[PDB]
Amino acid sequence: NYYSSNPTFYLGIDCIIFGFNEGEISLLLLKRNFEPAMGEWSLMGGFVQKDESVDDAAKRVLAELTGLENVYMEQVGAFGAIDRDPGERVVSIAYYALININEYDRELVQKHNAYWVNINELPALIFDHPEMVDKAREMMKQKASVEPIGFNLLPKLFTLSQLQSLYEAIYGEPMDKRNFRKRVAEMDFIEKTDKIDKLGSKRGAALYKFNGKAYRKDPKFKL
Amino acid sequence: AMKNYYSSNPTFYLGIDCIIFGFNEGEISLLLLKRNFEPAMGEWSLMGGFVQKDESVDDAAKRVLAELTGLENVYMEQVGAFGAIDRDPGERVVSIAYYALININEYDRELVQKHNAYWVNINELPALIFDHPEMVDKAREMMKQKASVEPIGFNLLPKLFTLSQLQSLYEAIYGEPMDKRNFRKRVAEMDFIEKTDKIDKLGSKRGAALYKFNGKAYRKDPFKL
Repeated sequence: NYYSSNPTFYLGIDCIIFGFNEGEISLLLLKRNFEPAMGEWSLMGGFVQKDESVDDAAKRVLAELTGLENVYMEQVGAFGAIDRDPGERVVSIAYYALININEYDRELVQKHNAYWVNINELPALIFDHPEMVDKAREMMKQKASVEPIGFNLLPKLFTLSQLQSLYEAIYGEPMDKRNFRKRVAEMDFIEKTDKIDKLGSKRGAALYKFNGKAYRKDPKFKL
Repeated sequence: AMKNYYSSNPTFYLGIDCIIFGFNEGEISLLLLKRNFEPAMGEWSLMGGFVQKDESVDDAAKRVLAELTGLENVYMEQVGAFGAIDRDPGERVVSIAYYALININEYDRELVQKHNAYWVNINELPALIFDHPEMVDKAREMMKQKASVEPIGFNLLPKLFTLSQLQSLYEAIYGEPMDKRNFRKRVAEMDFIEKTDKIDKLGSKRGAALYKFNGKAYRKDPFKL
Protein backbone atom coordinates (compact mmCIF):
# COMPACT_ATOMS: atom_id res chain seq x y z
CA ASN A 1 0.00 0.00 0.00
CA TYR A 2 2.45 2.61 1.36
CA TYR A 3 5.46 2.07 -0.91
CA SER A 4 3.77 1.75 -4.36
CA SER A 5 4.12 5.42 -5.40
CA ASN A 6 7.88 4.93 -5.54
CA PRO A 7 9.73 3.38 -8.50
CA THR A 8 11.48 0.02 -8.55
CA PHE A 9 14.95 -0.83 -9.91
CA TYR A 10 17.04 -3.67 -11.25
CA LEU A 11 19.47 -4.71 -8.53
CA GLY A 12 22.70 -5.91 -9.99
CA ILE A 13 25.38 -7.81 -8.18
CA ASP A 14 29.03 -7.50 -9.19
CA CYS A 15 31.91 -9.59 -7.80
CA ILE A 16 35.53 -8.58 -7.40
CA ILE A 17 37.18 -11.96 -7.01
CA PHE A 18 40.68 -11.89 -5.59
CA GLY A 19 43.26 -14.62 -6.06
CA PHE A 20 46.95 -14.95 -5.24
CA ASN A 21 49.68 -16.75 -7.16
CA GLU A 22 53.49 -16.46 -7.54
CA GLY A 23 53.79 -13.21 -5.63
CA GLU A 24 50.97 -11.58 -7.61
CA ILE A 25 47.39 -10.67 -6.82
CA SER A 26 44.92 -11.13 -9.69
CA LEU A 27 41.22 -10.73 -10.32
CA LEU A 28 38.95 -13.27 -12.00
CA LEU A 29 37.37 -11.41 -14.92
CA LEU A 30 34.89 -12.15 -17.71
CA LYS A 31 35.76 -11.47 -21.30
CA ARG A 32 32.08 -11.29 -22.08
CA ASN A 33 30.71 -14.07 -24.25
CA PHE A 34 27.30 -12.35 -24.28
CA GLU A 35 25.64 -9.08 -25.13
CA PRO A 36 25.73 -6.42 -23.84
CA ALA A 37 29.42 -5.63 -24.28
CA MET A 38 30.38 -8.95 -25.85
CA GLY A 39 34.15 -9.14 -26.09
CA GLU A 40 34.75 -6.53 -23.40
CA TRP A 41 36.16 -7.15 -19.96
CA SER A 42 34.03 -7.03 -16.84
CA LEU A 43 33.46 -8.26 -13.34
CA MET A 44 31.38 -11.41 -12.81
CA GLY A 45 27.87 -10.23 -12.19
CA GLY A 46 24.18 -11.01 -11.99
CA PHE A 47 20.87 -9.66 -10.67
CA VAL A 48 19.10 -10.06 -7.38
CA GLN A 49 16.10 -12.42 -7.70
CA LYS A 50 12.90 -12.51 -5.58
CA ASP A 51 13.98 -15.83 -4.07
CA GLU A 52 16.94 -14.39 -2.37
CA SER A 53 18.60 -11.92 -0.08
CA VAL A 54 21.21 -9.59 -1.55
CA ASP A 55 23.97 -11.46 0.30
CA ASP A 56 22.72 -14.79 -1.17
CA ALA A 57 22.63 -13.32 -4.66
CA ALA A 58 26.32 -12.52 -4.25
CA LYS A 59 26.98 -16.13 -3.08
CA ARG A 60 25.00 -17.51 -6.01
CA VAL A 61 26.75 -15.38 -8.64
CA LEU A 62 30.13 -16.47 -7.25
CA ALA A 63 29.10 -20.16 -7.28
CA GLU A 64 27.80 -19.90 -10.88
CA LEU A 65 31.28 -18.92 -12.03
CA THR A 66 33.53 -20.90 -9.67
CA GLY A 67 31.46 -23.68 -8.11
CA LEU A 68 32.63 -22.46 -4.69
CA GLU A 69 30.57 -22.12 -1.52
CA ASN A 70 31.35 -20.88 2.01
CA VAL A 71 33.55 -18.19 0.47
CA TYR A 72 34.94 -15.30 2.50
CA MET A 73 32.99 -12.28 1.14
CA GLU A 74 32.55 -8.61 2.04
CA GLN A 75 30.09 -6.08 0.71
CA VAL A 76 31.94 -3.14 -0.92
CA GLY A 77 29.00 -0.80 -1.52
CA ALA A 78 25.95 0.14 -3.55
CA PHE A 79 26.84 1.87 -6.84
CA GLY A 80 23.91 3.96 -8.00
CA ALA A 81 24.93 6.64 -10.49
CA ILE A 82 22.16 7.15 -13.02
CA ASP A 83 24.20 6.31 -16.14
CA ARG A 84 26.54 3.65 -14.70
CA ASP A 85 24.79 1.12 -16.96
CA PRO A 86 23.98 2.67 -20.37
CA GLY A 87 21.40 0.02 -21.33
CA GLU A 88 19.09 0.56 -18.39
CA ARG A 89 18.94 2.00 -14.88
CA VAL A 90 20.66 -0.55 -12.65
CA VAL A 91 21.83 -0.10 -9.09
CA SER A 92 24.57 -2.65 -8.42
CA ILE A 93 25.78 -3.94 -5.10
CA ALA A 94 29.42 -4.91 -5.25
CA TYR A 95 31.07 -7.61 -3.20
CA TYR A 96 34.62 -8.85 -3.00
CA ALA A 97 35.69 -12.42 -2.42
CA LEU A 98 38.98 -14.01 -1.45
CA ILE A 99 39.46 -17.43 -2.91
CA ASN A 100 42.16 -20.04 -3.28
CA ILE A 101 43.24 -19.57 -6.87
CA ASN A 102 44.05 -23.27 -6.90
CA GLU A 103 40.49 -24.40 -5.99
CA TYR A 104 37.72 -23.49 -8.43
CA ASP A 105 35.59 -25.26 -11.02
CA ARG A 106 37.69 -24.90 -14.22
CA GLU A 107 34.80 -26.09 -16.37
CA LEU A 108 32.54 -23.28 -15.18
CA VAL A 109 35.29 -20.72 -15.59
CA GLN A 110 35.98 -21.86 -19.17
CA LYS A 111 32.28 -21.69 -20.02
CA HIS A 112 32.07 -18.09 -18.83
CA ASN A 113 35.16 -17.18 -20.90
CA ALA A 114 36.77 -15.99 -17.68
CA TYR A 115 40.44 -15.27 -16.92
CA TRP A 116 42.74 -14.42 -14.08
CA VAL A 117 44.46 -11.08 -14.67
CA ASN A 118 47.11 -9.41 -12.54
CA ILE A 119 45.52 -6.54 -10.64
CA ASN A 120 48.18 -4.05 -11.77
CA GLU A 121 47.85 -4.98 -15.42
CA LEU A 122 44.08 -5.03 -15.91
CA PRO A 123 42.40 -4.50 -19.24
CA ALA A 124 39.86 -1.67 -19.42
CA LEU A 125 36.74 -2.76 -17.52
CA ILE A 126 33.31 -1.68 -18.70
CA PHE A 127 30.76 0.56 -16.93
CA ASP A 128 31.88 1.70 -13.44
CA HIS A 129 33.65 -1.58 -12.71
CA PRO A 130 37.09 0.12 -12.50
CA GLU A 131 35.68 2.28 -9.69
CA MET A 132 34.34 -0.78 -7.84
CA VAL A 133 37.68 -2.49 -8.11
CA ASP A 134 39.47 0.52 -6.62
CA LYS A 135 37.17 0.66 -3.64
CA ALA A 136 37.39 -3.11 -3.11
CA ARG A 137 41.20 -3.05 -3.10
CA GLU A 138 41.35 -0.24 -0.58
CA MET A 139 38.92 -2.03 1.76
CA MET A 140 40.64 -5.37 1.47
CA LYS A 141 44.03 -3.80 2.08
CA GLN A 142 42.63 -2.12 5.19
CA LYS A 143 40.92 -5.25 6.53
CA ALA A 144 43.89 -7.53 5.81
CA SER A 145 46.12 -5.46 8.12
CA VAL A 146 43.81 -5.86 11.14
CA GLU A 147 42.21 -9.29 10.48
CA PRO A 148 43.58 -12.59 9.17
CA ILE A 149 41.49 -12.59 5.97
CA GLY A 150 44.68 -13.03 3.99
CA PHE A 151 44.70 -16.79 4.72
CA ASN A 152 41.65 -17.25 2.48
CA LEU A 153 43.95 -16.41 -0.43
CA LEU A 154 46.34 -19.23 0.51
CA PRO A 155 45.95 -22.98 0.67
CA LYS A 156 45.34 -24.52 4.07
CA LEU A 157 49.07 -25.33 4.31
CA PHE A 158 51.49 -22.49 3.41
CA THR A 159 55.14 -21.48 3.84
CA LEU A 160 56.35 -18.27 5.40
CA SER A 161 57.93 -17.10 2.16
CA GLN A 162 54.53 -17.60 0.55
CA LEU A 163 52.89 -15.64 3.36
CA GLN A 164 55.42 -12.85 3.22
CA SER A 165 54.96 -12.73 -0.53
CA LEU A 166 51.17 -12.36 -0.06
CA TYR A 167 51.55 -9.34 2.20
CA GLU A 168 54.17 -7.83 -0.08
CA ALA A 169 51.64 -8.09 -2.92
CA ILE A 170 48.74 -6.68 -0.88
CA TYR A 171 50.79 -3.61 0.07
CA GLY A 172 52.86 -3.31 -3.13
CA GLU A 173 56.10 -2.95 -1.15
CA PRO A 174 58.93 -5.16 0.23
CA MET A 175 58.95 -6.21 3.90
CA ASP A 176 61.91 -6.99 6.14
CA LYS A 177 62.36 -10.75 6.08
CA ARG A 178 63.86 -11.03 9.57
CA ASN A 179 61.31 -9.11 11.66
CA PHE A 180 58.33 -10.36 9.67
CA ARG A 181 59.32 -13.89 10.76
CA LYS A 182 59.51 -12.80 14.41
CA ARG A 183 55.94 -11.44 14.22
CA VAL A 184 54.74 -14.88 13.05
CA ALA A 185 56.80 -16.75 15.66
CA GLU A 186 54.98 -14.96 18.50
CA MET A 187 51.59 -15.33 16.79
CA ASP A 188 50.28 -18.48 18.40
CA PHE A 189 47.43 -19.30 15.99
CA ILE A 190 49.93 -19.79 13.15
CA GLU A 191 51.09 -23.38 13.78
CA LYS A 192 54.13 -24.98 12.22
CA THR A 193 53.63 -28.50 10.90
CA ASP A 194 56.11 -31.33 10.32
CA LYS A 195 55.24 -31.29 6.60
CA ILE A 196 57.27 -29.38 4.01
CA ASP A 197 56.35 -27.87 0.64
CA LYS A 198 58.53 -29.68 -1.91
CA LEU A 199 58.56 -27.50 -5.07
CA GLY A 200 61.26 -29.75 -6.56
CA SER A 201 64.07 -32.12 -5.64
CA LYS A 202 66.24 -29.14 -4.55
CA ARG A 203 63.51 -26.97 -3.02
CA GLY A 204 61.77 -27.37 0.29
CA ALA A 205 60.26 -25.23 3.05
CA ALA A 206 58.33 -25.85 6.27
CA LEU A 207 54.53 -25.80 5.95
CA TYR A 208 52.41 -23.83 8.40
CA LYS A 209 48.68 -23.84 9.17
CA PHE A 210 46.28 -21.14 10.34
CA ASN A 211 44.36 -22.22 13.43
CA GLY A 212 40.98 -20.47 13.46
CA LYS A 213 39.86 -21.66 16.90
CA ALA A 214 43.14 -20.57 18.51
CA TYR A 215 42.90 -17.16 16.80
CA ARG A 216 39.52 -16.33 18.35
CA LYS A 217 40.80 -17.28 21.83
CA ASP A 218 43.00 -14.16 21.32
CA PRO A 219 42.17 -12.04 18.19
CA LYS A 220 45.56 -10.27 18.13
CA PHE A 221 46.41 -10.14 14.42
CA LYS A 222 48.71 -7.33 13.36
CA LEU A 223 51.46 -7.28 10.72
CA ALA B 1 19.27 -11.53 -28.38
CA MET B 2 19.89 -9.30 -25.33
CA LYS B 3 16.33 -8.10 -25.84
CA ASN B 4 15.38 -9.38 -22.35
CA TYR B 5 18.78 -9.32 -20.69
CA TYR B 6 17.41 -6.75 -18.24
CA SER B 7 13.66 -7.37 -18.33
CA SER B 8 13.94 -11.07 -17.43
CA ASN B 9 14.94 -9.88 -13.92
CA PRO B 10 12.71 -8.49 -11.17
CA THR B 11 12.80 -4.96 -9.78
CA PHE B 12 12.91 -3.80 -6.20
CA TYR B 13 12.13 -0.80 -4.05
CA LEU B 14 15.35 0.94 -3.05
CA GLY B 15 15.05 2.43 0.39
CA ILE B 16 17.19 5.11 1.92
CA ASP B 17 17.86 5.19 5.68
CA CYS B 18 19.81 7.87 7.57
CA ILE B 19 21.69 7.58 10.85
CA ILE B 20 22.14 11.19 11.89
CA PHE B 21 24.73 11.87 14.57
CA GLY B 22 24.77 14.90 16.84
CA PHE B 23 26.90 15.87 19.82
CA ASN B 24 25.93 18.09 22.74
CA GLU B 25 27.09 18.36 26.37
CA GLY B 26 29.38 15.34 26.15
CA GLU B 27 26.82 12.96 24.60
CA ILE B 28 26.35 11.58 21.11
CA SER B 29 22.71 11.52 20.00
CA LEU B 30 20.75 10.30 17.00
CA LEU B 31 17.93 12.23 15.34
CA LEU B 32 15.07 9.72 15.16
CA LEU B 33 11.47 9.72 14.00
CA LYS B 34 8.62 8.86 16.29
CA ARG B 35 6.60 8.00 13.29
CA ASN B 36 3.52 10.10 12.60
CA PHE B 37 2.71 7.91 9.60
CA GLU B 38 2.11 4.25 8.80
CA PRO B 39 3.70 1.65 8.71
CA ALA B 40 4.78 1.38 12.37
CA MET B 41 3.03 4.61 13.39
CA GLY B 42 3.97 5.59 16.92
CA GLU B 43 7.20 3.56 16.76
CA TRP B 44 10.70 4.91 16.57
CA SER B 45 12.76 4.75 13.39
CA LEU B 46 15.49 6.28 11.30
CA MET B 47 14.75 8.95 8.74
CA GLY B 48 13.90 7.25 5.48
CA GLY B 49 12.98 7.63 1.84
CA PHE B 50 13.16 5.87 -1.52
CA VAL B 51 15.41 6.40 -4.51
CA GLN B 52 13.56 8.08 -7.40
CA LYS B 53 14.05 7.75 -11.18
CA ASP B 54 15.71 11.13 -11.67
CA GLU B 55 18.37 10.68 -8.98
CA SER B 56 21.41 8.73 -8.00
CA VAL B 57 21.54 6.79 -4.74
CA ASP B 58 23.88 9.33 -3.11
CA ASP B 59 21.59 12.21 -4.14
CA ALA B 60 18.61 10.39 -2.67
CA ALA B 61 20.47 10.31 0.66
CA LYS B 62 21.15 14.06 0.42
CA ARG B 63 17.55 14.82 -0.44
CA VAL B 64 16.17 12.71 2.41
CA LEU B 65 18.48 14.40 4.89
CA ALA B 66 17.54 17.83 3.54
CA GLU B 67 13.81 16.94 3.79
CA LEU B 68 14.28 16.42 7.54
CA THR B 69 16.87 19.02 8.51
CA GLY B 70 17.02 21.50 5.64
CA LEU B 71 20.80 20.92 5.59
CA GLU B 72 22.97 20.64 2.46
CA ASN B 73 26.71 19.94 1.90
CA VAL B 74 26.47 17.52 4.78
CA TYR B 75 29.23 15.03 5.63
CA MET B 76 27.77 11.60 4.78
CA GLU B 77 29.05 8.05 4.34
CA GLN B 78 27.34 5.10 2.78
CA VAL B 79 27.02 2.39 5.46
CA GLY B 80 25.76 -0.51 3.38
CA ALA B 81 23.02 -2.20 1.42
CA PHE B 82 20.59 -4.09 3.58
CA GLY B 83 18.80 -6.70 1.54
CA ALA B 84 17.56 -9.48 3.77
CA ILE B 85 14.23 -10.72 2.37
CA ASP B 86 12.03 -9.88 5.42
CA ARG B 87 13.84 -6.81 6.86
CA ASP B 88 10.70 -4.92 5.98
CA PRO B 89 7.71 -7.23 6.69
CA GLY B 90 5.28 -5.06 4.71
CA GLU B 91 7.00 -5.35 1.37
CA ARG B 92 10.36 -6.31 -0.15
CA VAL B 93 12.69 -3.33 0.27
CA VAL B 94 16.43 -3.29 -0.11
CA SER B 95 17.65 -0.26 1.82
CA ILE B 96 20.82 1.66 1.47
CA ALA B 97 21.88 3.13 4.76
CA TYR B 98 23.91 6.32 5.15
CA TYR B 99 25.26 8.08 8.21
CA ALA B 100 25.63 11.86 8.51
CA LEU B 101 27.50 14.14 10.93
CA ILE B 102 25.75 17.42 11.60
CA ASN B 103 26.11 20.34 13.94
CA ILE B 104 23.17 19.93 16.32
CA ASN B 105 23.09 23.73 16.92
CA GLU B 106 22.14 24.46 13.30
CA TYR B 107 19.18 22.79 11.68
CA ASP B 108 15.62 23.53 10.61
CA ARG B 109 13.57 22.88 13.74
CA GLU B 110 10.14 23.19 12.10
CA LEU B 111 11.20 20.64 9.47
CA VAL B 112 12.26 18.39 12.34
CA GLN B 113 8.94 19.07 14.15
CA LYS B 114 6.95 18.40 11.00
CA HIS B 115 8.52 14.91 10.85
CA ASN B 116 8.02 14.49 14.62
CA ALA B 117 11.70 13.76 15.12
CA TYR B 118 13.75 13.92 18.30
CA TRP B 119 17.35 13.74 19.38
CA VAL B 120 18.03 10.70 21.60
CA ASN B 121 21.19 9.70 23.45
CA ILE B 122 22.86 6.92 21.52
CA ASN B 123 23.28 4.78 24.62
CA GLU B 124 19.66 5.15 25.74
CA LEU B 125 17.83 4.61 22.47
CA PRO B 126 14.28 3.35 22.16
CA ALA B 127 13.54 0.14 20.30
CA LEU B 128 13.84 0.86 16.58
CA ILE B 129 11.73 -0.91 14.00
CA PHE B 130 12.77 -3.40 11.31
CA ASP B 131 16.59 -3.82 11.04
CA HIS B 132 17.37 -0.21 12.05
CA PRO B 133 19.21 -1.38 15.19
CA GLU B 134 21.59 -3.35 12.96
CA MET B 135 22.12 -0.26 10.77
CA VAL B 136 22.96 1.90 13.77
CA ASP B 137 25.49 -0.66 15.11
CA LYS B 138 27.28 -0.83 11.77
CA ALA B 139 27.19 2.97 11.42
CA ARG B 140 28.62 3.45 14.92
CA GLU B 141 31.41 1.00 14.21
CA MET B 142 32.27 2.69 10.89
CA MET B 143 32.09 6.23 12.21
CA LYS B 144 34.32 5.30 15.12
CA GLN B 145 36.96 3.82 12.82
CA LYS B 146 36.88 6.79 10.47
CA ALA B 147 37.05 9.40 13.23
CA SER B 148 40.34 7.95 14.53
CA VAL B 149 42.05 8.34 11.16
CA GLU B 150 40.34 11.40 9.62
CA PRO B 151 39.03 14.71 11.06
CA ILE B 152 35.35 14.01 10.43
CA GLY B 153 34.51 14.76 14.08
CA PHE B 154 34.65 18.51 13.47
CA ASN B 155 31.34 18.23 11.58
CA LEU B 156 29.73 17.47 14.97
CA LEU B 157 31.13 20.69 16.44
CA PRO B 158 30.49 24.33 15.72
CA LYS B 159 33.02 26.19 13.62
CA LEU B 160 34.56 27.43 16.90
CA PHE B 161 35.12 24.94 19.72
CA THR B 162 37.00 24.60 23.03
CA LEU B 163 39.52 21.81 23.72
CA SER B 164 37.22 20.78 26.53
CA GLN B 165 34.41 20.24 23.99
CA LEU B 166 36.77 18.47 21.62
CA GLN B 167 38.08 16.07 24.24
CA SER B 168 34.57 15.48 25.47
CA LEU B 169 33.50 14.61 21.92
CA TYR B 170 36.22 12.04 21.41
CA GLU B 171 35.53 10.54 24.83
CA ALA B 172 31.92 10.12 23.70
CA ILE B 173 33.00 8.68 20.32
CA TYR B 174 35.22 6.09 21.97
CA GLY B 175 33.00 5.68 25.04
CA GLU B 176 36.01 6.07 27.34
CA PRO B 177 38.01 8.73 29.23
CA MET B 178 41.26 10.12 27.81
CA ASP B 179 44.32 11.64 29.40
CA LYS B 180 43.72 15.40 29.39
CA ARG B 181 47.44 16.16 29.22
CA ASN B 182 48.39 13.86 26.32
CA PHE B 183 45.29 14.99 24.42
CA ARG B 184 46.33 18.66 24.70
CA LYS B 185 49.79 17.71 23.36
CA ARG B 186 48.41 16.01 20.21
CA VAL B 187 46.21 19.05 19.50
CA ALA B 188 49.10 21.49 20.05
CA GLU B 189 51.11 19.63 17.39
CA MET B 190 48.34 19.82 14.77
CA ASP B 191 48.74 22.96 12.72
CA PHE B 192 45.20 22.72 11.20
CA ILE B 193 43.66 23.24 14.66
CA GLU B 194 44.35 26.95 15.09
CA LYS B 195 43.94 28.73 18.43
CA THR B 196 41.81 31.91 18.34
CA ASP B 197 41.74 35.13 20.35
CA LYS B 198 38.03 34.44 21.07
CA ILE B 199 36.47 32.72 24.08
CA ASP B 200 33.26 30.79 24.61
CA LYS B 201 31.20 32.62 27.24
CA LEU B 202 28.44 30.72 29.08
CA GLY B 203 27.87 33.28 31.83
CA SER B 204 29.91 36.14 33.21
CA LYS B 205 31.94 33.56 35.21
CA ARG B 206 32.72 31.01 32.47
CA GLY B 207 35.18 31.40 29.64
CA ALA B 208 37.43 29.18 27.56
CA ALA B 209 39.72 29.62 24.54
CA LEU B 210 38.16 28.75 21.17
CA TYR B 211 39.79 26.88 18.32
CA LYS B 212 39.08 26.44 14.62
CA PHE B 213 39.68 23.63 12.16
CA ASN B 214 41.53 24.74 9.06
CA GLY B 215 40.53 22.27 6.32
CA LYS B 216 42.73 24.13 3.78
CA ALA B 217 45.76 23.63 6.04
CA TYR B 218 44.71 20.07 6.82
CA ARG B 219 44.38 18.88 3.22
CA LYS B 220 47.81 20.45 2.57
CA ASP B 221 49.16 17.89 5.10
CA PRO B 222 47.17 15.13 6.89
CA PHE B 223 45.38 13.27 11.83
CA LYS B 224 45.44 10.92 14.84
CA LEU B 225 43.98 11.62 18.29
